[PDB]
Amino acid sequence: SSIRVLTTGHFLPFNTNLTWYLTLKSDNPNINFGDGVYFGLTEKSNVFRGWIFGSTLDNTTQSAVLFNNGTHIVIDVCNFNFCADPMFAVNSGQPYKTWIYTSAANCTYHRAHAFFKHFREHLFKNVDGFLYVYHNYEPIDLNSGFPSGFSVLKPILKLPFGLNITYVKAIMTLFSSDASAYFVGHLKPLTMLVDFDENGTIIDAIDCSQDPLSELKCTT
Amino acid sequence: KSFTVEKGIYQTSNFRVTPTTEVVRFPNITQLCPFNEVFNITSFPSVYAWERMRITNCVADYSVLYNSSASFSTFQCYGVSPTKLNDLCFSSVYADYFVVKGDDVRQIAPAQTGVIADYNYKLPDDFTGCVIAWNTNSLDSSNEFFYRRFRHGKIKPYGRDLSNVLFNPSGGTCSAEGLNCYKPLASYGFTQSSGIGFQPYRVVVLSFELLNAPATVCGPKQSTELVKNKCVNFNFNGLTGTGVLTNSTKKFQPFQQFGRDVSDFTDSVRDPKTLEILDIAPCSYGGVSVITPGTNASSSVAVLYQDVNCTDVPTMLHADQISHDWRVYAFRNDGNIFQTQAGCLIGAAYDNSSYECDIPIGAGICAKYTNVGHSILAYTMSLGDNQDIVYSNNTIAIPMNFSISVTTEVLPVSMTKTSVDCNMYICGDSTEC
Amino acid sequence: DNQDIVYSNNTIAIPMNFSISVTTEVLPVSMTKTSVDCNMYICGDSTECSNLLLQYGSFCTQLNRALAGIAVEQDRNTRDVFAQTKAMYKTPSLKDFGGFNFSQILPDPAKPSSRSFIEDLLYNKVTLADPGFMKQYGDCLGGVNARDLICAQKFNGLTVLPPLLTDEMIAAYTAALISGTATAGFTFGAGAALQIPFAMQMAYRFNGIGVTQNVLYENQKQIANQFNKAISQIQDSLSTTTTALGKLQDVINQNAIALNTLVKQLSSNFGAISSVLNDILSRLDKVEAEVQIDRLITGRLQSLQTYVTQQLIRAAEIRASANLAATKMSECVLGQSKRVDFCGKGYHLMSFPQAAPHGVVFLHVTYVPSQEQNFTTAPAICHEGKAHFPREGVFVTNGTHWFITQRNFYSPQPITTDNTFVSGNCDVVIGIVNNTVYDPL
Amino acid sequence: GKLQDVINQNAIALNTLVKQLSSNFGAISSVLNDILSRLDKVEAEVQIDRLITGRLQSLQTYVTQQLIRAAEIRASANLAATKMSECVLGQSKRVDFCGKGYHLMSFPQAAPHGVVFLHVTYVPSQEQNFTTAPAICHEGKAHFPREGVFVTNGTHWFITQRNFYSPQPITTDNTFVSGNCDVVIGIVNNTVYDPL
Amino acid sequence: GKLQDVINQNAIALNTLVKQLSSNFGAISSVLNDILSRLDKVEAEVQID
Ligand SMILES: *[C@@H]1O[C@H](CO)[C@@H](O[C@@H]2O[C@H](CO)[C@@H](O[C@@H]3O[C@H](CO)[C@@H](O)[C@H](O[C@H]4O[C@H](CO)[C@@H](O)[C@H](O)[C@@H]4O)[C@@H]3O)[C@H](O)[C@H]2NC(C)=O)[C@H](O)[C@H]1NC(C)=O
Ligand SMILES: *[C@@H]1O[C@H](CO)[C@@H](O[C@@H]2O[C@H](CO)[C@@H](O)[C@H](O)[C@H]2NC(C)=O)[C@H](O)[C@H]1NC(C)=O
Ligand SMILES: *[C@@H]1O[C@H](CO)[C@@H](O[C@@H]2O[C@H](CO)[C@@H](O)[C@H](O)[C@H]2NC(C)=O)[C@H](O)[C@H]1NC(C)=O
Ligand SMILES: CCCCC/C=C\C/C=C/CCCCCCCC(=O)O
Ligand SMILES: *[C@@H]1O[C@H](CO)[C@@H](O)[C@H](O)[C@H]1NC(C)=O
Ligand SMILES: *[C@@H]1O[C@H](CO)[C@@H](O)[C@H](O)[C@H]1NC(C)=O
Ligand SMILES: *[C@@H]1O[C@H](CO)[C@@H](O)[C@H](O)[C@H]1NC(C)=O
Ligand SMILES: *[C@@H]1O[C@H](CO)[C@@H](O)[C@H](O)[C@H]1NC(C)=O
Ligand SMILES: *[C@@H]1O[C@H](CO)[C@@H](O)[C@H](O)[C@H]1NC(C)=O
Ligand SMILES: *[C@@H]1O[C@H](CO)[C@@H](O)[C@H](O)[C@H]1NC(C)=O
Ligand SMILES: *[C@@H]1O[C@H](CO)[C@@H](O)[C@H](O)[C@H]1NC(C)=O
Ligand SMILES: *[C@@H]1O[C@H](CO)[C@@H](O)[C@H](O)[C@H]1NC(C)=O
Ligand SMILES: *[C@@H]1O[C@H](CO)[C@@H](O)[C@H](O)[C@H]1NC(C)=O
Ligand SMILES: *[C@@H]1O[C@H](CO)[C@@H](O)[C@H](O)[C@H]1NC(C)=O
Ligand SMILES: *[C@@H]1O[C@H](CO)[C@@H](O)[C@H](O)[C@H]1NC(C)=O
Repeated sequence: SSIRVLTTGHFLPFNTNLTWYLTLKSDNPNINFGDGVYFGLTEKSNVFRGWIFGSTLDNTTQSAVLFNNGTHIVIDVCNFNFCADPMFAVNSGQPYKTWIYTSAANCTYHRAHAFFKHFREHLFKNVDGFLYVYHNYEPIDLNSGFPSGFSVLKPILKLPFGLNITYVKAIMTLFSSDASAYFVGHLKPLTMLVDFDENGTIIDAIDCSQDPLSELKCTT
Repeated sequence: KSFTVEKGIYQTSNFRVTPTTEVVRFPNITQLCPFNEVFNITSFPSVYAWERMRITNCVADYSVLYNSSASFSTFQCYGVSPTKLNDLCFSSVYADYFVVKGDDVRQIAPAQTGVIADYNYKLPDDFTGCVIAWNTNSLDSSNEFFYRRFRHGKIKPYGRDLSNVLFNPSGGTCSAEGLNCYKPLASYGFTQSSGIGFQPYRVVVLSFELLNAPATVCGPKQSTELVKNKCVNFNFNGLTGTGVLTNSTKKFQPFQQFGRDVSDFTDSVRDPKTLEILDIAPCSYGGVSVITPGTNASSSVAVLYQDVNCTDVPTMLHADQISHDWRVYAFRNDGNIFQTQAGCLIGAAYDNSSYECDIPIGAGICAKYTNVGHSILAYTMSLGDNQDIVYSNNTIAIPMNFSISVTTEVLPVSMTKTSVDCNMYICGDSTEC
Repeated sequence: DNQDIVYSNNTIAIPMNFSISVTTEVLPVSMTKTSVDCNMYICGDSTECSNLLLQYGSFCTQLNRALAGIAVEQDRNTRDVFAQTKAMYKTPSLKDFGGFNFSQILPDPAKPSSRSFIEDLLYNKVTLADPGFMKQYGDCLGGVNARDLICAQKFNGLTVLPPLLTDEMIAAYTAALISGTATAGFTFGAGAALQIPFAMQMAYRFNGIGVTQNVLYENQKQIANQFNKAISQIQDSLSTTTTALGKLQDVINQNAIALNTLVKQLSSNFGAISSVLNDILSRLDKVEAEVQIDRLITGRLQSLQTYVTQQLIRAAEIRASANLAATKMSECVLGQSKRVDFCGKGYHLMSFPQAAPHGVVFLHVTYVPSQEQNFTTAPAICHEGKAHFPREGVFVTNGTHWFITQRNFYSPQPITTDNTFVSGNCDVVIGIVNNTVYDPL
Repeated sequence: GKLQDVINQNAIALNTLVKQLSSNFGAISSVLNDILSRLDKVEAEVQIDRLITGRLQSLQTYVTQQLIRAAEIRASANLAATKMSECVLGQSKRVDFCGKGYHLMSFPQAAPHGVVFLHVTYVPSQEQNFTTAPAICHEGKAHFPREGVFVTNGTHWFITQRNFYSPQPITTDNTFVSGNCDVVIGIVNNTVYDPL
Repeated sequence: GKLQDVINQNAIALNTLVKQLSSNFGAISSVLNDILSRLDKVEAEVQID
């Protein structure tokens, strides 16, 4: 509380370029997993949910799935046999069938919970045989490309599996009877300077090595 | 560091001590930790397919292992002493268990090489935890156990792979077993009476995180009723120290347990056995100075305290935990205790007259050893003598005589010159250094 | 800015008027005195650390000796500067001495604060970092004063000692100096006090410049009004400017940030596993903890030694400044100096000291001429075969007549047998003109 | 006390440099021969290095303090040199620079690591009050003293120096005339001697 | 001699500062490359400190 410290780690650089992916009402590439990825999504009808982690995305190598079913958060690390497109089908406003994998065996993990108007953020990191997930939430305007501002993410869960994670994927939803977008960044090793309020809240942060003024503030 | 002091005022360094009561606060956990479920499960996996389990809501009382029939050939702990495992609290504890060859027990250590350390099971260089192993030749010598022998790289410090694809030593996948195409999984040869480096061993590896998160597994320590507004030596989840504890108004998120200030000192804490934030402060405070009129003249002294109010002194000068020679200085029956602008002077009498300064105390107060029998007397410094001169606009003063005066002024000019030999000081009669 | 003066070789410039100016010069005198306890900094609520510091306590004795010497010198400096009078002269009831208004540099009998108004304006322009020397233990745990700089400074064994002389004693010293200067001249700076009227004292001060006694006696009202206007002007300039007292604020800021850096340098590891002595002792045995505690002990001893060295250097600089201030007070308040630009810019007449926190402020009263005018000059004047030379001043001409006058003021006088002396015959000096000389018959 | 102080700190620092030779500095002993009598080459070359660095730091602190004290002594020597130049080989008009009163002479004496100046000065005494005037006019013209003051006898008027009492008659010299005695406050009416 | 003396002192101090980088201070070597190239993280941290 009420202090200015500086730390070194893997952070998203300020004023960096993301990638625009859209769900068309008329995509899920194998995004690389480096030192960590940042996921930010804008939705209105809860269309985007779920991720797939792995290296080969076949039945010769274990893979991890983490998704929402509309009533449960099913996460399990098994040897999956993923087909062409992981999907989610809803009929007349209610869910009736999920199409996310075909076969799964030799499976060593399982967990379950009970569960443009909004903006959702998710940051993933994988160090020392763990998977770190960070979450933040704020409502945004009716129509915008990327919501500009400043937000701080909070951890939710820490998953203990030792897996070779080099690629990530996305799980979509199509109506069987709207459109959305998500943005993906890439973490980099940088040095940051932060300040705390009289409470335990982070209010501002400066990315050094961006421009000479922030480098001067990093030195000072 | 002398037996005879000179006249003046000095600073002291708090040679007293506070032998107060102890408090101990540990979480409300009574379930015994499953030591039997881990060490007596009679089904351990292969090293290439090791599995991990979590430990929560435990009491780590390993002395019950003396009640069983388990003897460990290897028990080595890294980053912590084995004698301090009964007093600490751990936040996240994971146990990894498998079966190893017996000559590869030495490879379960940080910064190792071999088949197991490269392809099967690795540990990070900065590893905190303990490694336990024992021989199970009478149980695991009639079962199939495997290990990975061929790989195209080295695994992560915490990672496993269960792939069973065919290995080609230079290229992709051969997809046809034969020449230059081998199965990467080799089988341990576990036969009866094969030696001692070829008999199966059961290995368990524990990992802890210390004093950085709320803790769920602790040692067998009995708690104590919490006290407040007195400085005590405490123990909160394995965090020791001494000081007063007071109520605090900071509420933080439930993934935080401790609180550090600028100097990295523990100032704010949560509590076990209840949920309440507390502030800790040291109970050593204030400046103490002593005044003595020499040693051969007398043995009595006067003590002043810079930052106490001299009407409610003994709250900071508690005379119960110290000697009677300090009880006579904490409170005085007669008027030998009074408050000055520099603090609270005890043991000296105040005077309304003003003289020249003898022993400077501060803020215009001086002291001296006087006959008014003999005692320490404090007084206000006098700048000089008044003259009450008057102004006349038609009168001048003119001297009518003169005198010749001789005055002395002494100035230093030079100082002693000294040469220093580097060796014969750091060394001398020693050619090794 | 360029001026582009020219050499005339035959004409001279002589002022026709003069003005009175009051200037300001600020010098630091003393700095804050601190004391450091090795325990509660390298150790604290830890018996093992003290038992390991018992072999290092000699360095602590060295540091304490250095800091005590610094504090003794700091107490000596202000007594050397301010305690110059032999007696405490009472303030006169009348603040007017021949039209000179002394009421803004002396305390008033209404007793607001027992110090001068300009001295009051010198305060409340720089700010002390610690408002008051009393900080009780209850004030450090009241629940409102959490995360305080001075309170966290105190918990680590770093205290600040008060000066021996309070502000009222310094104000009384300066008031005694000013009240002894006005009613007794500068004669009380060497021997006993000799009373003299203020107008005659100002005539004496003007005689030490090169101007005759009369110039005050026909222009007393103008000089008094110029002095009062200068005093009001420097009061207004001091009130409406917050960047002229930077040295004392600089001293306060350097001391505060040095103590803050010493406090915040306690978070380094110095090659150990942690910077807190409690967590290492609770997870390590004795043999490793001794080494990892000795590393921290050496690091914290080094960080204390660096601060003591910086304090010694700053004390040396402050001692030099205090020596300069004491010499200036002795040479310009208790007398009149002839060294140029030592006290003011023009010709020095008086000086008045005003008390400032950790320093002193001098108000130098100077004499400056103006209203220049060119005049044709000659080196010598001869009327007989003999040649006359001026005893003092120069020869100037009206264009029809010749006079003699002072260099610093235009006062034409007839050339008589006095104010001139004769040596030689007028056939060797270049520029000798022929003019008559008045002779008293 | 200054010269004794100069001797005392130079003795004290040198004595303190020998007390700091009995520190372990994180080693097993402060005696170097006991380290090599119990350990091999490794684990004794480690423990010798910390002792070496500690003793080097102990030397460096002494050198730094000697440098600072030498700077102070240099400043004092400069003051002594300019005082010897200005007060022994001449007369000073600077107030309170050499002595207390009006400076007349100075004599130097040697001292161990120092110099002692004996300042011979002049001081006035036996004060007396006199009624004074700024100017004396007898005709319309006003007269002012060239030096000194215009004090009175009670019946007569004289002129005398400020630092000594020596009354003299008011004549044409020691006096200059400027203006009329109608604007100067404090004008008194008295005669002035004229050598005829 | 005074101006040349202060110039020589300012040169000599900077030349002495750059010559002190060859000391080991009780470590394996005065170069950081071979320390990291020969040791693991735990001991190299001690030597680097
Ligand atoms: C996690 O999984 C990823 C994805 O599979 C994996 O990355 C892969 O690593 C392998 C092995 O290094 C790479 O295969 C290499 O590819 C080229 C030829 O295409 C060559 O550089 C290599 O050939 C070597 O083969 C032998 C290896 O010792 C040598 O004898 C020989 O001389 C060659 O050097 C090699 O076949 C593959 O390209 C990557 N794939 C990707 C997509 O990057 C990664 O290693 C896994 N992580 C862990 C920690 O296991
Ligand atoms: C140590 O182990 C023995 C068994 O080896 C335990 O004794 C059993 O305790 C249970 C629980 O009270 C009884 O129901 C059994 O009859 C006991 N005997 C056997 C043979 O199982 C004993 O409790 C353990 N603990 C201690 C502290 O001695
Ligand atoms: C000296 O200067 C002051 C300031 O200009 C003159 O004015 C006085 O100011 C004080 C301030 O406290 C008031 O109390 C007085 O009432 C003011 N006096 C008048 C007449 O207004 C002051 O008059 C001057 N002194 C003399 C003797 O002339
Ligand atoms: C004949 C030697 C030629 C020179 C080799 C020198 C350096 C390279 C590596 C040397 C280490 C020796 C082999 C260690 C194998 C470990 C296998 C195990 O742990 O089971
Ligand atoms: C693994 O995937 C391949 C490729 O689709 C398929 O032929 C094979 O049957 C799968 N094996 C199992 C056990 O599902
Ligand atoms: C993997 O799954 C197959 C198919 O169900 C099964 O036969 C085999 O025993 C499993 N192996 C392991 C190691 O779990
Ligand atoms: C800090 O917390 C308090 C108490 O909950 C809250 O009122 C306040 O808004 C927060 N922020 C600041 C800046 O004080
Ligand atoms: C495991 O439990 C059984 C049944 O109580 C007992 O006989 C055996 O000794 C135990 N094994 C160990 C290693 O304690
Ligand atoms: C000193 O003076 C104070 C203030 O008037 C008074 O209270 C006190 O009794 C005096 N002390 C003596 C010993 O006369
Ligand atoms: C001056 O003082 C001396 C020494 O006491 C004395 O002998 C002499 O008479 C005095 N002179 C006068 C004029 O008072
Ligand atoms: C000198 O200056 C003053 C102030 O401006 C003015 O009143 C006066 O007349 C001037 N005197 C002469 C002789 O010019
Ligand atoms: C000086 O010159 C002026 C003209 O500037 C003239 O009137 C006057 O008579 C001259 N002499 C004197 C003595 O003023
Ligand atoms: C004096 O000198 C002036 C200037 O040259 C000249 O006119 C005049 O005749 C001289 N007088 C005599 C008596 O030579
Ligand atoms: C001073 O006045 C007195 C009294 O009239 C007189 O006797 C004496 O001669 C005068 N002069 C001196 C120099 O004392
Ligand atoms: C001498 O001066 C006094 C005082 O002003 C005055 O009363 C008197 O008339 C003057 N005498 C003459 C002769 O003017």
